[PDB]
Amino acid sequence: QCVKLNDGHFMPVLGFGTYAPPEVPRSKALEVTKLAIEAGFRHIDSAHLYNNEEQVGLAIRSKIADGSVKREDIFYTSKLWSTFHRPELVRPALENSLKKAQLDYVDLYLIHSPMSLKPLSPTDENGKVIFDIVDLCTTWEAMEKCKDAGLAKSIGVSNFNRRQLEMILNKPGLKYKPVCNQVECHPYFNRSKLLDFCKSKDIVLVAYSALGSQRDKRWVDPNSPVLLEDPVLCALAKKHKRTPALIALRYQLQRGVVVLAKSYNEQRIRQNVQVFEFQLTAEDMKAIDGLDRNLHYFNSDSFASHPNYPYSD
Ligand SMILES: NC(=O)c1ccc[n+]([C@@H]2O[C@H](COP(=O)([O-])OP(=O)(O)OC[C@H]3O[C@@H](n4cnc5c(N)ncnc54)[C@H](OP(=O)(O)O)[C@@H]3O)[C@@H](O)[C@H]2O)c1
Ligand SMILES: O=C(O)c1cccc(Oc2ccccc2)c1
Repeated sequence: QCVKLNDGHFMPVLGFGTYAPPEVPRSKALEVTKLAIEAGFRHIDSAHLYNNEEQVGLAIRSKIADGSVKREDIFYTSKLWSTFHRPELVRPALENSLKKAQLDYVDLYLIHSPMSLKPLSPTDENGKVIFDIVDLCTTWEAMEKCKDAGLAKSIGVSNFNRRQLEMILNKPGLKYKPVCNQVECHPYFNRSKLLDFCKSKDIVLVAYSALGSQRDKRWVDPNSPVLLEDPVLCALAKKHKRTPALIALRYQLQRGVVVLAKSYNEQRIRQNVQVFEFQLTAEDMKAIDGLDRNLHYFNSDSFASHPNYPYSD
């Protein structure tokens, strides 16, 4: 249930998404991350942005303390937020994440986004987001030093487009390739071409919003189609006697995509590990590939006007 990364470490192919909006109490992240670990998740996805690293790290330490897992059985990810791109800010941000979780290292540290912000959402007096210009090759060199230090076992990026990934791959004296690019990916935005490019470079694509996103009104149009109501996914859930969420997760695994799944619901957290219990046929995969429609749920002025907006290409 693992994939081997390009630096030789292993990443579990199903991960637990931990983000929940500020209206959910912080204590819920502790409880649901324990439940996820109990259910069998071994890859846990967090970030500075999520304001939950203390609770998530406590859930992991608690499951280590009670004998359920060892540290080495857990793959924990955190992410550099975009106000900390300046290379001198990278290691201190990572050390702050580690102190919050009370862990000695993360399994994976990512650049959360290429869209640099003034050193969470800095805004000018009108309401406009304040951007920054940073050479992300320098950010990347700071990430590589964090791996050399043992602060992160592996390092990768998120929300990069092909051009952005090439800039890092082509960097003079690159030491470590990104292990992964974590991006929005689901059957209405399946990233087929980006996935090919990643496979060609032995980089793993990690899908977020694989179940169609939380549809948070801050970034998602509530008029957008609801992925888990899709009629093809419904028809395939009835064929397999599973659920449309499980169809959408299994689709990713069969394409060689590592897939995240957030749920703060006890039943759905346990449901999602059923993804390993069945498989889809080629005609089933073809039907899901046919749903692709260039639909990114995160679709906001706060991204689309950024000079480094990943969806410009
Ligand atoms: N790198 C980035 O910029 C980025 C961006 C977005 C997401 N992420 C990561 O990816 C994680 C997952 O993405 P996401 O937060 O967009 O959510 P998601 O995984 O697409 O889930 C969307 C909704 O699906 C529901 N759900 C889960 N299992 C289900 C099931 N079996 N049946 C029916 N509904 C189900 C959940 O509601 P309930 O909680 O009510 O079950 C969740 O709110 C995030 O938590 C975060 O870790 C990263
Ligand atoms: O990481 C998340 O779960 C997450 C949750 C809320 C907002 C968000 O913002 C960005 C989304 C896409 C690109 C850059 C930033 C990310």
